[PDB]
Amino acid sequence: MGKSFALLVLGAIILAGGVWYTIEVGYSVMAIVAALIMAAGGGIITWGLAVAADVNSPTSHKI
Amino acid sequence: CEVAPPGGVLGDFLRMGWPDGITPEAVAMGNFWSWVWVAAWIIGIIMWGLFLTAIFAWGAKRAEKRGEGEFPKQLQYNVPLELVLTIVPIIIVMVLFFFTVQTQDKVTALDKNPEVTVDVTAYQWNWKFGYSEIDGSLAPGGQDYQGSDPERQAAAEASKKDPSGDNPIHGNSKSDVSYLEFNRIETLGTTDEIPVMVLPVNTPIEFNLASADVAHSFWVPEFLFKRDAYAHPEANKSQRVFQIEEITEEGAFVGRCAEMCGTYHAMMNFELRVVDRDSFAEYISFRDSNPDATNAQALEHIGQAPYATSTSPFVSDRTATRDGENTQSNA
Amino acid sequence: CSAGQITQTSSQVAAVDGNQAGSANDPVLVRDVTVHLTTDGEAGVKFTAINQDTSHTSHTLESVTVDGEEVELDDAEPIERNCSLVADIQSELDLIEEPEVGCIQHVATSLENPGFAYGGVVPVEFVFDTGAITIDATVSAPVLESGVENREVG
Amino acid sequence: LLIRAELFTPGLQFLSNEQFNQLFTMHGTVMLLLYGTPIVWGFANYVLPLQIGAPDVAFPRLNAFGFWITTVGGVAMLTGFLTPGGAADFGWTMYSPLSDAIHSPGLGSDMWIVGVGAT
Amino acid sequence: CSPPHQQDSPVQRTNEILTTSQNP
Amino acid sequence: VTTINAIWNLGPYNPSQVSAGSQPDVYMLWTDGAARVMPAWELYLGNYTIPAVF
Amino acid sequence: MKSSAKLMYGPTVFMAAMAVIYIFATMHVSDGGSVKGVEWVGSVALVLSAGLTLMLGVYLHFTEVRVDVLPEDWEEAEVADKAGTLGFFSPSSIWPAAMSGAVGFLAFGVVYFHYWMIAVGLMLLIFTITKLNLQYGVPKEKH
Amino acid sequence: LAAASMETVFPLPAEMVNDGAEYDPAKDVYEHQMHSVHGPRNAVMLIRLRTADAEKVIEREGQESFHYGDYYAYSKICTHIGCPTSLYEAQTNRILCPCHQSQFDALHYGKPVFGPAARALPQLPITVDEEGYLIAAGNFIEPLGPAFWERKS
Amino acid sequence: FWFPKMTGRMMDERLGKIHFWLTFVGFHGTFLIQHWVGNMGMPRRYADYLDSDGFTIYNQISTVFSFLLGLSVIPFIWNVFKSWRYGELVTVDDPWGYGNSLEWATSCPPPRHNFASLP
Amino acid sequence: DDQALISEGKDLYDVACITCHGVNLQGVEDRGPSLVGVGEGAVYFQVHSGRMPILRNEAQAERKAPRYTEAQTLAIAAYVAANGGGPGLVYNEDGTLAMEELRGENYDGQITSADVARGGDLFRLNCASCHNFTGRGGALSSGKYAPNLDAANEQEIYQAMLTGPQNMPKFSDRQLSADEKKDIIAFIKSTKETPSPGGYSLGSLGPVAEGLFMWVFGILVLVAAAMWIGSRS
Ligand code: HAS
Ligand code: HEC
Ligand code: HEC
Ligand SMILES: *C(=O)CCCCCCCCCCCCCCC
Ligand code: FES
Ligand SMILES: [Ca+2]
Ligand SMILES: [Mn+2]
Repeated sequence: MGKSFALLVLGAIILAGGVWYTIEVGYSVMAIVAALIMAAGGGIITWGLAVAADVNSPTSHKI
Repeated sequence: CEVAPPGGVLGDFLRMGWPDGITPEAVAMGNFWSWVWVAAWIIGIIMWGLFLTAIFAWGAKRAEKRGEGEFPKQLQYNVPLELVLTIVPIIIVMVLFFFTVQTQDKVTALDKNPEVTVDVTAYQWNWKFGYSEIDGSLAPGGQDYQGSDPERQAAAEASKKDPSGDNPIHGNSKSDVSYLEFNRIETLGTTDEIPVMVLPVNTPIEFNLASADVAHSFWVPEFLFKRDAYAHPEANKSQRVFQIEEITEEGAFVGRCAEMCGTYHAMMNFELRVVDRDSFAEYISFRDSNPDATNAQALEHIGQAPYATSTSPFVSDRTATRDGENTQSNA
Repeated sequence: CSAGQITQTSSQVAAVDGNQAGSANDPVLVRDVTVHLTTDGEAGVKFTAINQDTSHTSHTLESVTVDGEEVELDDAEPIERNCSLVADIQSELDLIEEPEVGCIQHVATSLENPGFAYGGVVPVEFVFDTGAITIDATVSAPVLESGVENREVG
Repeated sequence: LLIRAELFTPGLQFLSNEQFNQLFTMHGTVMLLLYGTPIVWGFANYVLPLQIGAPDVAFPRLNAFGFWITTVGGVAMLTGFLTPGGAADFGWTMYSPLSDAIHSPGLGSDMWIVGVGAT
Repeated sequence: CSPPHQQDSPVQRTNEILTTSQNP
Repeated sequence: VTTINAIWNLGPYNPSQVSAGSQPDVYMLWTDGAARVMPAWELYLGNYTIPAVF
Repeated sequence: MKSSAKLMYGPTVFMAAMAVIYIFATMHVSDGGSVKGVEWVGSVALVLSAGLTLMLGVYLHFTEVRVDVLPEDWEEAEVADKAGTLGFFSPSSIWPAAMSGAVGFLAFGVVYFHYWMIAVGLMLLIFTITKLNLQYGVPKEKH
Repeated sequence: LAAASMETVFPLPAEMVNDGAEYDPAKDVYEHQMHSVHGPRNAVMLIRLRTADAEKVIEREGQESFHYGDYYAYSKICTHIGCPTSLYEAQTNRILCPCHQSQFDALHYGKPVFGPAARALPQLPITVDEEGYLIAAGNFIEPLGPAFWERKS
Repeated sequence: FWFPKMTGRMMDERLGKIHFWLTFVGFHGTFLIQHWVGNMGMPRRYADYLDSDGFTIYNQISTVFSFLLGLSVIPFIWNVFKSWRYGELVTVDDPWGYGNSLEWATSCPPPRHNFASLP
Repeated sequence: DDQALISEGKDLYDVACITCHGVNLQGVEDRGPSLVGVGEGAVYFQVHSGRMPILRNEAQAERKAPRYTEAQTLAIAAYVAANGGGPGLVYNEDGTLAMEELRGENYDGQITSADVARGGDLFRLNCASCHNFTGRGGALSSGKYAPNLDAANEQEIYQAMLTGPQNMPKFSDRQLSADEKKDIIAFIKSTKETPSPGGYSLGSLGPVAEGLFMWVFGILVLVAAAMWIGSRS
């Protein structure tokens, strides 16, 4: 797995952080900024899962 | 549909966000909706399950680790099964169409014996309500009440032709407004005030729609129904009246414009407030006696809040709403 | 870029000689306030008071004063909600009607000119039985009959 | 994504009503008529003669013309955003009388028409 | 790179008042 | 078959008047365009000044 | 090209049927959600659509009846049956892009409704289509 | 003048008037008045502002008493290369030059906000006289027109 | 599927799976909850709404996953660009192995006139 | 009459104008201004030329096809004029709304050239800065522009001068007297309706038009001639 779990850890810290910020801002323009942070968090979550989903059954060899 | 849904949390899931519906025909449509979702979830579950079976059983590594070889069984045709799987959908959609026709014919009928007729006018970008007919049993005085303002209706009727002769549309003037309705008791929405249409409970009602310029749409989500309001509805062959057998329960209900009409399309809201039968008789008597009085004062007079509650007017300032507070309050 | 939250059209104000006071939130507005001083001698105050209080309190225009000079304005009954009290000098109210529809009320008015200057600005106080408004207002001549008045050598 | 950003919270945070209308109109038009139909014809152009066993298509210069007229339709349609008033803002359906000149007078409303025509 | 004699007035406009003399 | 300089429509010269699209002839438009695109970069050197149009 | 010509009669019969059905239905049937009367747009549209499929089906059939048995319309054709010339194909041309540019100038003139733009765009368009259609025939220079 | 209007005015000395109560049909003031109209630095634009816009004005240092109520007077010659700035936008209160699109704020003592101009439009001090006509209370406080090497600032 | 035939090069399978999962998660997170907010009474083409409507939370979830769905195209663009010029080279007429149609009977990429010989 | 006219005007106002100008014509903050004191001339210019109703806020509302008949326009103008007067319409001696009679102060059947000669100088001083010599139009700041003076009738020219529409300055009848306005009308209609003696006007824009004409198509046809006479090898 490797970087899979690493991504999943990092992304959670980003996602939760955005969830903390979207409650503070809260309807201003910066709410959008908070959402973007949250999206990037979710992106890195899915990125980690995708890496796992590839190394579960790789369709390519490093040859 | 006559049959009620399963109810409980299962019914709440099945109706998938629909309001309960404040009319009998709204109940019929909601029933039909929940049952067609029972059907739809069956289809979706079994076919997503097939797409999962493809992932977890029909793989090539699973087939090779148990010695199936290089290729599968090269089957391509099964005339009976590919007939049956086509004929079953047909007999499914025929039953769906039967129930569809039943519900549509109940909702769309125009023989519900209306007791209150409201003339609705849409324009860019608000609503105008007026009582065309109020049959005697709740009317002011007891005599069957007609609402037309003859002088103003006659001015609109005379605007049907240009005296200067610019009459291009089949002999009529381009700015003809003789299709619009003008009544004595009217409520006119503004940027500062939501128009609140007062109606009675347990009474058959007729709505008569039209627009002053551009197409609009009269969507009350609690009726589970909407219709487009057009300019010159008869030239478009658009049936401009619809009827409900009753509103079952009283309260305040939001209504929105559901057809794109331009800049302030999202700000064209109205309220449909529903009150007791005798309370409605009092409201219409008050308004008919002292026609200078406003809508809020009559609402106060029958013991209701002066202004809309299910919705509010928007702050017209183009920047003040930037930090969330886009609603302006009333006394 | 011009259809933004700041646009040129949405900013524009009434191309009229008078000033205005009152917002979307204020209960009673004044529109087109201006001290009209004729070139012959007559003077007065032009304005339109508009009641839009949602508590349905009527406002009676009690008094009007211009640089401390009292205004004579003929009797007006109170302004109920969505009613309007129009006011000008009588010579100019004779050029328009008073509608039977809606709720509009014409009242003539006049000032004793202390010697205001054309072009300048003076503070005008409206006092209603509920409250008060203060507004700067320019001294100006009334409009002419359109298309009749040529200028001459003199 | 601009549309989704402005729908994030109740008030109008950076867009106006006009600009939001322009945005959904042009999102719909671009995605249906400048992405969808041309990618259909692009995949067809590439693989179809390989699938049926032909060397060329029947009318090669008409094929070239189709590509270039689609690009010009795209450029025309999007040129409305360069006006001060902006693009068309009556939805990708262009319902009438909202599409009449009496009710949508900007030049973008013309540009949209000729755009879809070229495509 | 700015003109050295083109400042904003420090004193604000005081909303002054005008008049003209007259025979009466 | 085509007008080029309806001087009668322009009227005599007056230092106080001007028109909207008052451009020079095409072979000079580049100079006018230069004058338009140059920013307001002006030098103020004590009692002297180098205008932006330098 | 038998199957291609013949499968155009499925939609022809269907669209003609739907045309007559729609016509009679919209003029005679009444429901509370529409006004009775023949609906002319759908009428003309469906009958002209059946006209389009009729047009293709009939022309392709009238051609099919006098084309020989081609190898591509034969179930056991050898690859060497189409050996020979296949036909002429344009290898290159600048004039398609030229035509798109002419149509662009025309369309922007129509947008702004500048008369000179419409005139110039129509001139450009006739020119570029003409030059497209004269590409492989321009004389050799005689000097 | 109405409450958002612009007039082009020229310097009319008292010895060239010949109008009003003192008009004589034999006084021939034409050629001198034309001489006034045809001076290069003579044209001024007299602007009457709305009241609510007039009370947003930011004056220049030393020129706070140049106006007269809602009446402001600005040199009509552009401070770029000398065209007349004859395009008063009545709603934006920008004075626009048609030659190279310089824009001056009239609620900001004529300060440029666009284009190649760098200097503010000169302002003329104005007032009214005993008879009720508008006069120039003084001369401009700066050189006017385009800049030259010898002009300070 | 047809990038090898078009170019003579394969794409990176891992980057493709990242693209797929990003698109899938973002898409269902964007548009599934919109069924509910539409049934609940939100009309289309609404620039602004009131916080009393009850629409806010659904719009917030939808926009968060919309930006995720927008990020999904970043691995796709990178995969196309990188593989176009540095991708694994195709040495076989049919790099997936079991190509049915005729386009896999010719090389990767095909010659100018498609076929060097026909089966 | 006038009360029936005011009733018709109020009813039309209530379904077309009330969202941006309010029920008491007071204005709505960022949607439209107050109409108190604009007069019949403002309503005539705006409605009859087609400028009202605005249907999206931009840099400038544009002239478009009218939404109301002239009779309906005058009904609405009556109703608006009851809310505080303002400048009015120019009627002729019989009582009809004035039109071709405004074509110069000394009009009598045809335009007189002295009126055109004075109105030319008046237009070139007060108007041409924005509308170009002979009124072809001009560009203002930030997407705004001065229209083309072709579409306007004489009444609309007069009411434009009186009312100062959008970014246009006001010209009261004390600033430009009635005769000076009528001479400006005479000049507009003389130049708008006299073909150029020297052939096609090329839009009367000025040198950019003749530039484009020559420096594209003029040199193109002589290049074509050169290619006809010379060799491509
Ligand atoms: C084939 C046809 C279509 C496709 C595909 C499509 C895709 C989307 N649509 Fe849509 N659309 C809507 C939302 C979306 C979203 C979110 C996507 C998504 O696919 C969009 C994402 C796709 C992208 C391709 C984005 C690329 C991203 C870029 C370029 C930026 C990436 C960089 C980032 C994020 C910064 C990096 C940050 C880091 C931290 C690294 C919505 C509402 O949310 C409405 C209704 C609006 C209303 O008010 O009614 C709508 C309306 C329509 C209409 C009707 C138009 C009308 O009513 O006038 C049509 C026909 C249509 C078609 C199509 N649409 N759409
Ligand atoms: C909001 C969409 C509007 C509607 C509906 C109507 N008008 Fe309007 N009007 C609006 C704006 C933003 C402006 C400012 C100037 C501009 O062109 O943008 C105006 C202006 C007027 C005027 C001129 C006022 C003046 O200062 O002289 C008039 C006379 C006017 N509007 C009248 C009017 C009428 C009668 C309408 C119903 C037919 C109407 N307007 C609709 C915005 C809006
Ligand atoms: C620039 C500051 C202008 C000056 C000086 C004059 N006008 Fe104008 N005019 C200008 C604008 C920005 C507009 C558009 C106003 C709108 O609301 O659309 C106008 C409009 C006119 C019109 C109307 C034309 C029409 O389309 O019906 C006319 C007839 C007109 N202007 C005439 C005119 C005259 C005669 C002027 C000199 C006295 C004049 N304008 C000055 C901008 C400017
Ligand atoms: C001013 O407000 C005009 C309308 C602004 C709309 C803002 C949204 C722009 C979205 C991108 C447009 C791309 C256009 C491409 C042009 C070739
Ligand atoms: S002369 Fe005024 S900006 Fe150039
Ligand atoms: Ca928002
Ligand atoms: Mn619809």
